[PDB]
Amino acid sequence: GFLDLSVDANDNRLARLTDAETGKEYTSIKKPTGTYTAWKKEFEPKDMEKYLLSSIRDDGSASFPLLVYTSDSKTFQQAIIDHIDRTGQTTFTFYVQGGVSGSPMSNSCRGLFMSDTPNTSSLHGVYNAIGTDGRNVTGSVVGSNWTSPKTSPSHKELWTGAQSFLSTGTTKNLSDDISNYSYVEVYTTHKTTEKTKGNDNTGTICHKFYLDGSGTYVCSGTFVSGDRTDTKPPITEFYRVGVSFKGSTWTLVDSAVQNSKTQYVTRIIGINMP
Amino acid sequence: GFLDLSVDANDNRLARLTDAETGKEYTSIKKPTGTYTAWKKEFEPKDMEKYLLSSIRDDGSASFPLLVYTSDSKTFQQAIIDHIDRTGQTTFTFYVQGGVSGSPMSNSCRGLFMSDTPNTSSLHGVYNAIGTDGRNVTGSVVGSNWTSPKTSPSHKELWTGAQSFLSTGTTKNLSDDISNYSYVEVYTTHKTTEKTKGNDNTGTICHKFYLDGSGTYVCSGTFVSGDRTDTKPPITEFYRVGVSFKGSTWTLVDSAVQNSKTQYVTRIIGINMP
Amino acid sequence: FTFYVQGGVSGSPMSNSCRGLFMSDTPNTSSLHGVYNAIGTDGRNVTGSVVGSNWTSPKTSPSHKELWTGAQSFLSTGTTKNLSDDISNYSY
Repeated sequence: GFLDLSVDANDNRLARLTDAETGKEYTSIKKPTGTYTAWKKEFEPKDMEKYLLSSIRDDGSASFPLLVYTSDSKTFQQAIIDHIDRTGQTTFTFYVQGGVSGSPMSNSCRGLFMSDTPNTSSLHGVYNAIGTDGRNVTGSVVGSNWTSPKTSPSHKELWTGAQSFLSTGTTKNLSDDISNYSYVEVYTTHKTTEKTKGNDNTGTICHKFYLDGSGTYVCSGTFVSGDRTDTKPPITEFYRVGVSFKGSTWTLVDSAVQNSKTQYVTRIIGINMP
Repeated sequence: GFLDLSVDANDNRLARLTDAETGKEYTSIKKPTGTYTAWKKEFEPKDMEKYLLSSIRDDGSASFPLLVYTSDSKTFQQAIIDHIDRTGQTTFTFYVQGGVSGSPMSNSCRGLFMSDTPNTSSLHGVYNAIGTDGRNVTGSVVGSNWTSPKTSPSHKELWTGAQSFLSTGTTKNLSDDISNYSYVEVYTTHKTTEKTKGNDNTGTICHKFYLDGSGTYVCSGTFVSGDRTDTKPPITEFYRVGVSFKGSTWTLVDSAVQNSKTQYVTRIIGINMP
Repeated sequence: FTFYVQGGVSGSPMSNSCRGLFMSDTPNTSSLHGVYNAIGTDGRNVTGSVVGSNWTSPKTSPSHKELWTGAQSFLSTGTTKNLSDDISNYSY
């Protein structure tokens, strides 16, 4: 390489060396009563890897710094500890293969681990992970004690309107296929037989079901209505609406009403509890 | 240090200075009709901090770029504004101490803030945060107006099968200890007394409870069944099942049924609403 | 990498405008494997995934707050009590 050397009357020194093969620069200094320092190389992308979310491959492609496989014979928690010990990275992305012990979820997942201090002997941090079905899981570590993973449920608004309980045999569309859901909420809006304090509106009431594959899901219940007096107790009534689901459609199958007022199905929400 | 100085016949200048203490290089230039520039230091990892999720400490360890403490006497919203004003970071990680005013949650938490433009006078952005219990919270800022924090609920499937209401005194396992949950969903699958439009299946119906510590949680209600005619209204019936929980187990305590057909408990889901 | 999506974009994580993080380990768009986490203008959370360039349906998370707790008797009719947040911040 080319060496540029400087030396003073007190034996302070500076050496800059540029490699004749690669064109990389290296620098070193010496004090009057000291040795030279080790050669400081010029800066390169790979010197940032401890602070990035991604590892830098030899082709300059970007990947996860942590990959955890069932062949490693390690838990997710020990893979995090080993990764923090090997790299000193505090915030980083990860992949975990399905079936890894202590994994955020049973399926394969990808996620982000976040912490402010790489102390594996008293680790403090959090993670957020997403599965091959789009499920969300979150969790934390506190003094190297690990909390149980918190799986989120999820939902979609499938249908909204006002379908009368008397409109039996009517079919309507859904915003998604019902087979994408394990649970459903059916919302019903009612007027009671008598008025209570001058109102007969009940609000809009949820019925939640597991999608067992039944030819009818049955919303049924009771109202108490009318104001209590010393001579008259409040009256009681019963109601039903039956509904069914098929692909991106739903049907009002049947109903029962014990008064002359119109009763409605008004919202349908698809639910997953993975 | 060592100064390498260059100066042309027109008074263009280049000064390269290397510090005799640290071995860091500094460069300055002057034009014929100008002054010297400020000293441009050599490149270092700290010069990237505006674009990273992590800060870089003096020992070269990673940490969060935002740490918020109750001693700071600031809201979380003001700590975000101060951080964006101090650093120009649009996407970054954070820690918030429990009891910080306007915090995503009451306990201590760790999270990610995301935005595309560091404009604190009309801030547009979002956050995701995780607590010391593993709870998840999300929120937004829109024209520097801040929305209320959205805490997500979480769940686990504790048991599934088909246990008859008549099987009173029977006990079964749960996939986790019930004391890990504040709420429970108990699912019941029923056949009605009469058929309606040729079906008596109700689907599988949710009963949701807060885990107040009761010795029985009482799933009870009604069905309407049969087909209406001008001479015969649909009939009515009542039902009950009582359940209890003890560590990693549950028991079918009692039941009532007003028809001869089998009624079942079929799912138990543990729920947290933190 | 991070992303912004405008409200009304086809196939968006949500109908409103949103901001989020996409995560993957290999840039193969002919067999793309990865996940996303997104947040809306109201603070809603949505997650989803891509697997062999097949796209999964977006999973919107619900949310809650404890507004009130105690033991108000059914006989205390006409009594008004406070909530920890405004009810207009909730749909259910």
